[PDB]
Amino acid sequence: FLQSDVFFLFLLPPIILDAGYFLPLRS
Repeated sequence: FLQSDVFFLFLLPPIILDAGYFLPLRS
């Protein structure tokens, strides 16, 4: 597929890090 930004899933999955941004550092 190709629609979910693409650039995001490109470099790295913004699941955990992009989850809380700062929360992931203490999740």
